[PDB]
Amino acid sequence: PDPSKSKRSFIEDLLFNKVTKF
Amino acid sequence: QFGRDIADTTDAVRDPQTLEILDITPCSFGGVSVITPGTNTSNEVAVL
Ligand SMILES: *[C@@H]1O[C@H](CO)[C@@H](O[C@@H]2O[C@H](CO)[C@@H](O[C@@H]3O[C@H](CO)[C@@H](O)[C@H](O)[C@@H]3O)[C@H](O)[C@H]2NC(C)=O)[C@H](O)[C@H]1NC(C)=O
Repeated sequence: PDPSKSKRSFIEDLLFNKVTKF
Repeated sequence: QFGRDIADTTDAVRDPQTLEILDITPCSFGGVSVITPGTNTSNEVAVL
């Protein structure tokens, strides 16, 4: 976890960035 | 005269007498769900 933020790690942020009526 | 969402559905309009733009948002709806302890334990409920 990178606590400076949601306690996601740095590599979890890359993964969260790279992905992408009623 | 009309607006569209990506799924090819109406989502905005010209008012034909005062040409400002209105967003059409669908009326609020959804599932009604009853939270409950076991009816052996209590007769109380809460609703989502
Ligand atoms: C359809 O008909 C209606 C009614 O005749 C039109 O609405 C009116 O439009 C005029 C301008 O064409 C508005 O005049 C303005 O009034 C304000 C009042 O403070 C003034 O400050 C401005 O200098 C100007 O004189 C009038 O208010 C307006 N009335 C309403 C209730 O909106 C309408 O424009 C017509 N629409 C089409 C698409 O033809």
